[PDB]
Amino acid sequence: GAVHGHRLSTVVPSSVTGEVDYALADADLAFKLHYLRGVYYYRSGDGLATKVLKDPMFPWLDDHFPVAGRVRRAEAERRPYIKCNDCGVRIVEARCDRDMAEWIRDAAPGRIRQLCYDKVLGPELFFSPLLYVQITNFKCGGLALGFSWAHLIGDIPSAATCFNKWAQILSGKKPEATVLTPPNQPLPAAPRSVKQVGPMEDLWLVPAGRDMACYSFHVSDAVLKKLHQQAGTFELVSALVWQAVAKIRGDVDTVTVVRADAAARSGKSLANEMKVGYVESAGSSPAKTDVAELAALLAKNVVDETAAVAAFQGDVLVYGGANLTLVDMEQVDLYGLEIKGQRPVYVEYGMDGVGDEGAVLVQPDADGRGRLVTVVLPGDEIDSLRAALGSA
Amino acid sequence: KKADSASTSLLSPHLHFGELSVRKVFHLVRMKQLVWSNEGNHAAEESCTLFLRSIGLREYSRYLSFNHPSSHERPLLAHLRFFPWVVDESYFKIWRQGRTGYPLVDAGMRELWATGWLHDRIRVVVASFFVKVLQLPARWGMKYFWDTLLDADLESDALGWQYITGSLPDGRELDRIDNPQFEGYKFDPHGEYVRRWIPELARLPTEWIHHPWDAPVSVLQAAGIELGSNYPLPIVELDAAKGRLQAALSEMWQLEAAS
Amino acid sequence: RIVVWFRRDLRVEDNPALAAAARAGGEVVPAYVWSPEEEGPYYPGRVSRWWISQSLNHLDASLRRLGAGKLVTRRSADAAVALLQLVRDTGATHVYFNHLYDPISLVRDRRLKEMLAAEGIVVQSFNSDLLYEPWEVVDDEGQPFTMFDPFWNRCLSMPYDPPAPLLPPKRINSGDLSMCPSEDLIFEDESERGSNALLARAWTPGWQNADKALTAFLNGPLADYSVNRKKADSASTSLLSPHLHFGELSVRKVFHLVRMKQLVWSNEGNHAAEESCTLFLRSIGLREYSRYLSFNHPSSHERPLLAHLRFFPWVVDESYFKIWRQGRTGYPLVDAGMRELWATGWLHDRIRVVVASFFVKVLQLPARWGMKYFWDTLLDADLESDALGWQYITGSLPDGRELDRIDNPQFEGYKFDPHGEYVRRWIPELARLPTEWIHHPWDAPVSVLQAAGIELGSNYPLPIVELDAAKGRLQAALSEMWQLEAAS
Ligand SMILES: Cc1cc2nc3c(=O)[nH]c(=O)nc-3n(C[C@H](O)[C@H](O)[C@H](O)COP(=O)(O)OP(=O)(O)OC[C@H]3O[C@@H](n4cnc5c(N)ncnc54)[C@H](O)[C@@H]3O)c2cc1C
Ligand SMILES: Cc1cc2nc3c(=O)[nH]c(=O)nc-3n(C[C@H](O)[C@H](O)[C@H](O)COP(=O)(O)OP(=O)(O)OC[C@H]3O[C@@H](n4cnc5c(N)ncnc54)[C@H](O)[C@@H]3O)c2cc1C
Repeated sequence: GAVHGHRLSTVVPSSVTGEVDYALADADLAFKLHYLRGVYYYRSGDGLATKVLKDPMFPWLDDHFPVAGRVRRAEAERRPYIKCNDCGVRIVEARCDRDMAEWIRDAAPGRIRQLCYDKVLGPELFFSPLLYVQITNFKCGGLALGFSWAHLIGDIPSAATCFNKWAQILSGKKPEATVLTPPNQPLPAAPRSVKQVGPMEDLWLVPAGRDMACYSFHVSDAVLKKLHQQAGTFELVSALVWQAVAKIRGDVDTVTVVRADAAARSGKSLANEMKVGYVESAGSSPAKTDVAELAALLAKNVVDETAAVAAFQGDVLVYGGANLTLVDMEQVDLYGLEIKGQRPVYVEYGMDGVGDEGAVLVQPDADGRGRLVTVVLPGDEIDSLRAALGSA
Repeated sequence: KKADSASTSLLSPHLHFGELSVRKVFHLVRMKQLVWSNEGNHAAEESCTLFLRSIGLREYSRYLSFNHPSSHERPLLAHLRFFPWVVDESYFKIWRQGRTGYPLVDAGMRELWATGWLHDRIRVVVASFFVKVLQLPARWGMKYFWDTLLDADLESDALGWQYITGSLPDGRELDRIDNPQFEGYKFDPHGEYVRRWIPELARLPTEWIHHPWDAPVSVLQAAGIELGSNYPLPIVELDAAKGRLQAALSEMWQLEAAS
Repeated sequence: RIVVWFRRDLRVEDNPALAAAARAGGEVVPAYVWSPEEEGPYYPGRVSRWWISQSLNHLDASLRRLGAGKLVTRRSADAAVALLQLVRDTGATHVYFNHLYDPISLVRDRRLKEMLAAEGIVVQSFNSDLLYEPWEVVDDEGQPFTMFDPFWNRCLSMPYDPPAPLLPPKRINSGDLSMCPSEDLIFEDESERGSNALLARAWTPGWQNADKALTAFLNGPLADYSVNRKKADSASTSLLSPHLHFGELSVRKVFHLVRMKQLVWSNEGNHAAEESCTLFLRSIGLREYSRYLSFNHPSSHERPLLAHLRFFPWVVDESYFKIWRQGRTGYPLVDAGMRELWATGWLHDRIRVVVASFFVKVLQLPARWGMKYFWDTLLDADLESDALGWQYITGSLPDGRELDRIDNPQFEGYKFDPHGEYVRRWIPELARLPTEWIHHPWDAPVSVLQAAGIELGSNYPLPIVELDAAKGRLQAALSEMWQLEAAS
């Protein structure tokens, strides 16, 4: 009773772009080994047949033509760029005789990976799509859109706001224009918030070794205020799990944390300006720490390493590379994915390509009242953290 | 928009010779609209709306020729007076014989010679291609349409070219070339239109059928296709053509602001 | 208790092996083993493999709906080895199959009888493919016939009718085959799966579709078969050949159904339809004669298939073979058929005659070469029927078509495509070329070819070999063969 009958298609930009190179920043190249897996669930599959979902993608990818390109490497006197050839994004059609409501309230290990396509910048580097969209119908009349999006292309505000310009397209409203016309140009020691790993050739995914797994949890507004009654919300439920993971593994005094702050955003829609920085529990054990102070720790004891990560020459892995890394995205328009009138019942984001340190993404819920948090863990580890969190 | 089936009325040459009263078409369709509306058939009701719009385009065809006729100060396609046309009779002949290597272009170019008729959207595919890819004198492909269309209509041919060249505000965007897979997906989702007119490509899977030159050699041979001998190679490449498009349009806008 | 071994009988109606296993009382294990390495040169080709992959899936569900666990799919290079693993693995008493008639199966299958009877298995074989067994029909001295007319005349005058088609089992009992494993068979190169699946535009393999195509032909173009069977510009024939090659349809049902249509038409005064049935059964009898020939006068070494063309000096020219496969010969009736053979896996019998005659009369390439291509491109690629066709068009049979002779393409065109609509459907380039020259464009005046928008050499190819050169080279090649033949 898994999801079945995949049959895949391509969509391209409506105009042919031509000889055109998209130079990507070194902040782009800094995340070349990480991949977002966003899945949006919809009560109704009604009126959203595959041609209605596919048809708007053509005008959409004329505004976002570099995501329909593929990767090449220039020679040195080897920095990679996006060949402006319209390879297009692959669309995967699949169904599941599951009722979607059943499956979202299941706490299922690995459904994020069942409803988004499984592939990364990989062995065939020069013909690998930057984006895949999988359309999964259910027998409930439900429909989940799982997007497999390379982080090299763009950050998560960039990923999430381009997908909804697509939904703005579909429903007949006019998106506000794409911005990529200030071109990206290039620019020490291994920054501590990231982690060095060996020359990466043509498959840009670091094998984790010990099998990682997705899982996520609702934290409601009631626990949102016992949070209060004990630094904003995201770094206290960031702090919640940071120590919870620390009684799981122990060596959890360093942690880096990813920030989707709109105040540092260039305005350009295909960028990579999420801000990167270390956290260290010097005073005492995070496993021995009371949550209200590691929360206090993750607000002002923040360290700006973002400028230095992009200037790193060499392959690094930041989410789950060096420390555990918490995720700042709670303020990203994920329930703006309005299919004409329908906005989702459920949105959850996963990831892969994140090292064995694990990572936790902190992002909003349907009501804007609590939060949803996805945790990447060494799979043997979610056994206990679910108990570990169950008290909280 | 589909061309893989008989989706339009095929009343085109009849209406040009006044063999069928458009006023009768109007009255009958309008009354068909009323019955369907009363039958809860909204899609069908919506359909006559668009079909009458297609009738109105023929009205607008005479409107533009009565009100804004064109002889000398703004003749037809006056805006590209200053265009550097590729004068290449070889390329013209390859467009005529449907040997361009672009299936949807070649398919439609065969049917045009075969049955003296073409679907509207295929009328633009082989025309957009003639002026934006091969970039030959639009006056040239106009005279071919005049000789090989049964519904060869002075005003409506005028409107149709003005539309694809961008000669008037309703028209199509100029510095821009349609990706063939865009055309194919709108006008031929399963590639059955060109499989029918180019049986050479019958075994080419639908994914590549509108752009065979981007297919892996292993797929081309599995379909028994060998580009250059079995089915032609793309006479002009797209990249080399939008490039040429910029070099031809700004050269002309440079010529434009210089007079 | 009983194994039912499927081979080229992928149907459930009138299948004497399966219908006798079910009526024995015990269980029935239905299975198919894919042992192509045993077929030597006659290893199933590309598109015939694509048919079996669908036909077997289709026969699986049929079997499962009748009370089966599965169709057991075994893989091997020796059929006995895989068959007697299965008699053991699934532990049976008996092995039932319906016997074939090709030279490969005839001796492979008697090695199986003994191989299996040495490990204690009882074996029985049944008739599933012929109205009459080849040994059942002989002349007055008890000898095999050597020509088709005396042979088919005998079957039509046999003292008994072809056995009536048996019913399918009420249901079959397989027991628990949750134990028994099935080998996932591989019929398609990954590289070819995407173009193989386009064959479904024209065909749907399966016992069920064979049955619908028969009642479609019986109630449709069978009444005009007498007058239209030779034309390739309409669907004039039954389109049953791939179904019949894989045994997805009973020929004894077809015989019986057609004989009933004839009796009714005869009572309706429909004399032309009554002769239509006479002539269509004759075509069913040509399939009977293909088995009768491979059983009574098999390929030997003392005298092979095309033995009369031993000293024939063939043109060896891979370039010519490439043009022929691609339908760029410049002969429109030939090109039109070579395009359709590639696109649908099927050809009207007379277009087969045209493309194959052209192959050995104008290009004069080794008939082996074309026999192999046919094997890889035909959905109904049938050992005995292909042998009979090539033997017919090359003149190895006394029945066969004259050797020292080339057809005028207008003779072919007027018989199989009188209005040129077959050429125009498959070669749209020549749509505006009049019927008067559409089958020999090289003879048209330039004005007529310019009016048709044809430039011989750019728009549509020139004749790769001209007829008068082909005939001159044919007489020089036969005289070379006949001076050589006497030298022995
Ligand atoms: C480059 C170009 C050249 C054209 N040349 C001609 C021509 O010579 N003669 C001609 O009649 N149409 C011409 N058209 C319009 C259009 O392509 C055809 O009218 C239509 O495709 C004919 O098919 P139909 O009759 O089934 O159309 P339908 O969908 O059945 O439309 C109904 C009728 O409305 C009229 N009509 C529909 N669309 C248009 C249109 N865009 N412009 C004008 N009338 C329209 C036609 O009379 C048509 O028969 C041209 C279009 C283009 C882009
Ligand atoms: C060079 C050559 C190669 C051939 N190769 C094959 C082959 O691989 N497989 C094959 O089945 N036939 C072959 N034939 C015979 C004939 O071409 C086909 O049987 C026929 O074209 C199939 O179309 P149909 O089913 O519509 O025939 P119909 O006219 O509808 O006849 C009904 C059935 O009779 C049988 N039949 C008809 N004609 C013949 C014949 N001449 N010989 C044997 N059986 C016949 C077939 O089973 C056929 O389905 C070949 C003939 C030639 C000249």
